[PDB]
Amino acid sequence: QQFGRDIADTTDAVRDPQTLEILDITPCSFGGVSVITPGTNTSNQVAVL
Amino acid sequence: VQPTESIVRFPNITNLCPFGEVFNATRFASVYAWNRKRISNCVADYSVLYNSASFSTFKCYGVSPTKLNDLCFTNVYADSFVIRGDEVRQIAPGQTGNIADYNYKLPDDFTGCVIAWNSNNLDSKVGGNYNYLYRLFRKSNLKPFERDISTEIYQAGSTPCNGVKGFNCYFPLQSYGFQPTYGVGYQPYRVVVLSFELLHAPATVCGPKKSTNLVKNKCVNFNFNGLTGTGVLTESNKKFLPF
Amino acid sequence: DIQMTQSPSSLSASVGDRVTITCRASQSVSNFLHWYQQKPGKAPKLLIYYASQSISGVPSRFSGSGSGTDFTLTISSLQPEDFATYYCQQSNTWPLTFGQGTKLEIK
Amino acid sequence: NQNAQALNTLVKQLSSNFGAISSVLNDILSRLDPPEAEVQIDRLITGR
Amino acid sequence: QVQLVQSGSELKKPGASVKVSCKASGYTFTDYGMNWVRQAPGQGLEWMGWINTYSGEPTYADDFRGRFVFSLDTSVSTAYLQICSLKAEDTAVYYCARGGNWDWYFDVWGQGTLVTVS
Amino acid sequence: AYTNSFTRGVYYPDKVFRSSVLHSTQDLFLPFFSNVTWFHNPVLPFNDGVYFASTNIIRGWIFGTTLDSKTQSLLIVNNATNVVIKVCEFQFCNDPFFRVYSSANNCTFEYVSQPFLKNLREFVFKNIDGYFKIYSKHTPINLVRGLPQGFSALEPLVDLPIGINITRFQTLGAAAYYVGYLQPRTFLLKYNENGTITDAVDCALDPLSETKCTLKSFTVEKGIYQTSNFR
Ligand SMILES: *[C@@H]1O[C@H](CO)[C@@H](O[C@@H]2O[C@H](CO)[C@@H](O[C@@H]3O[C@H](CO)[C@@H](O)[C@H](O)[C@@H]3O)[C@H](O)[C@H]2NC(C)=O)[C@H](O)[C@H]1NC(C)=O
Ligand SMILES: *[C@@H]1O[C@H](CO)[C@@H](O)[C@H](O)[C@H]1NC(C)=O
Ligand SMILES: *[C@@H]1O[C@H](CO)[C@@H](O)[C@H](O)[C@H]1NC(C)=O
Repeated sequence: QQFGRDIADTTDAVRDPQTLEILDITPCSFGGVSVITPGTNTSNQVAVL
Repeated sequence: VQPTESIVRFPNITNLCPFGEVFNATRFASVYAWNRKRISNCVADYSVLYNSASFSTFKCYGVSPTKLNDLCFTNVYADSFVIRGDEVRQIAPGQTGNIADYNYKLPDDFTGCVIAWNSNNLDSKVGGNYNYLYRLFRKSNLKPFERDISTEIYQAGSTPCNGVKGFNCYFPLQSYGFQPTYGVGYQPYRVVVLSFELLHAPATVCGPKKSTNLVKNKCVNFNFNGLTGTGVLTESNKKFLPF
Repeated sequence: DIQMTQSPSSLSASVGDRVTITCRASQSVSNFLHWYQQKPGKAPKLLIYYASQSISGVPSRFSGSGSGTDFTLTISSLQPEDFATYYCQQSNTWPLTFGQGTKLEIK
Repeated sequence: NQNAQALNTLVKQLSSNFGAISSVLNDILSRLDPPEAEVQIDRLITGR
Repeated sequence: QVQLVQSGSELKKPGASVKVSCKASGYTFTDYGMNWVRQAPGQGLEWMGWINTYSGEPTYADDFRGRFVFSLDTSVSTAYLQICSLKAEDTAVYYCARGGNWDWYFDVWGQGTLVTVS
Repeated sequence: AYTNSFTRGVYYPDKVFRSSVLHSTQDLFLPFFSNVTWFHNPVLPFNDGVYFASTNIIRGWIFGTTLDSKTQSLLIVNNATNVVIKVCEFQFCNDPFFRVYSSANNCTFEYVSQPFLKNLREFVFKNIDGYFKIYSKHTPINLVRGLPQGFSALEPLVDLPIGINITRFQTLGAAAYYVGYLQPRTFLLKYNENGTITDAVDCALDPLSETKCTLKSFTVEKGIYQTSNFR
């Protein structure tokens, strides 16, 4: 093997050139942002989720 | 309700554009120092432009030539230069190369004509016309509509010459050397493109369509300087500021 | 197509004075003028090329100057034996259009 | 609110390009020939 | 010595066809073009056209586009103008000029054929 | 010296009329509550656009790249109640204070416009695709220690299609002026019923303004909303 392959054409693990040491590919941290608000009539203080 | 009346509302600034100044000119400059002329505030006749058979590599991209007279455009940026006889494929959006990348780049969303003739009597001397010029060596890929008029010496390999020409140091501006004994791939092409823009500015420069006096609240098919639509013209109280 | 007029048509001059004559073009000819004479029974002779520079081998009793569409030349020392009709020649746009001519006359 | 908002979305999708050179039909009709303009119309046809 | 020798005074009917000459010697004939001009006697210089000296294509000015033909013969330095089907308004003197492809300042030099038409 | 702009630096995006709607656009704008530079005058960078404010001491403006007659450079002088705009190859002085308008040579454009003008004159200069746009209003003020609170959207007056590389500018016991910078951020604009822009928000400034810009209104209710994604 030269690379490992995950579900639906995404690459999961790759061994490196010049070293042959095994590496894991995990995607970087993502996620949606969300806002808790009491409404602009009451206050502009915002909690961010 | 079908429109029972078609009305034309082009502006009446009836002075003509200087396309004779642009096209019939003695000195078209080089591709490194291509000339820009602003064409505005006039009526422009493109029927004599399309109906002239001296052009051979016309290729107007985005706008068809027959239907070009009846719209009205914001601005004409008349660029003009002289290139080799096989580099008009470089004068096109998308294509990259020497003339396309390092001399003159078109935008990817270019809307305009690539008007050019083949001139072998005018721009070829037996011996070579040596001030028509082009740039090969340059350390920067040009974004579209840029001016590389600088004559800085190019350094390629390791050691900067910085003012002299020598080993691994080539001058960027090299002559064509146009001779009449050359073939059609080496003959001079005098390329004069007309870059337009549809929606960025007030629509000013266009064709000799005769204007029709406006009519009221019956449903009509209007033509207000390039925008065509069907509707009802009614007096309004919307405070339009002068821009 | 460049409708060139030049003024005045027939002007008088005296011996050893300084006279100023103009040639005007309708369109932009911004730095291209050539200046000629016409003696009767003689081919024309060039003086000023590209509206500033003078040709080598002419008597330098004059100079030429100007920019835009307003072009002129000035005789700094006039002599009676010239009496030549001054002709201006554009070289920017085809066709090569000339002027009518300012005829110099002695009293 | 949902019905008027879906109607406003259906109106606002008329100004979308979907890969066209312009989103209004009359301008891309009026400066192009029909045998080159048919696919230019047809992208807006399938998007709308 | 650089000079342009021009043919003698023509005098013919309104409807004949003659051929005046412009023979040059002294300079390189291939390098420079071969401009031409007319003189109405109550008017000034009026250009007609340039001729490339390697092929000889007859391009004209925008006014005199019709019956007027320039015919250059290479390697003998003759630069013949042929006027055909003359009119009564062509009572002009036709000087010859050396006007190049690049420079376009004349130093015009011709003796002048005195073409009188009646 | 540094100070803060409150709600200034807004103008008209697309030279178009809108009424009683809320329009969201993406254009070079001055961000709200950013650090703007206060001067009470060296040469300053133009970069992507400048917001200018001023409060007959205040005179015209120069624009350019090197100011050494190698590149075309704008010069605006309001003299004898007749503004003259030139783009010629001037040489700037070391301390400019007719020497500034000396050696008008190699001119390509010249323009004459109508004249204008305890008062504030806020100007926006922007250069997009070679088009130099000038935005202008006159507004009375009653604050000298800082920039007054309020809203005033700037209307364009004369648009210049010059097309030069622009880098620098300068302004010709004195008065004081403010300099703001423009960034490519998205704005939401409130066009009122009579055609004026009464209020606007900057969408990337606050999560509350992210909710106002995503929800496309200036009033949100209590609850939970999703605006964008953190990566
Ligand atoms: C640039 O120059 C060309 C070359 O002259 C101009 O094209 C037109 O060319 C034709 C013949 O080649 C000429 O038309 C003339 O029209 C009059 C009146 O109809 C007629 O009596 C003549 O016999 C001749 O046919 C003329 O040179 C010119 N037409 C014009 C100027 O109206 C062209 O128009 C010039 N301008 C541009 C923008 O291309
Ligand atoms: C804001 O809230 C107060 C009390 O919660 C209420 O009286 C007021 O009407 C609200 N404002 C609007 C515009 O509804
Ligand atoms: C309505 O238009 C008038 C124009 O006379 C203007 O003075 C007024 O400020 C406008 N109203 C608002 C709320 O902007």
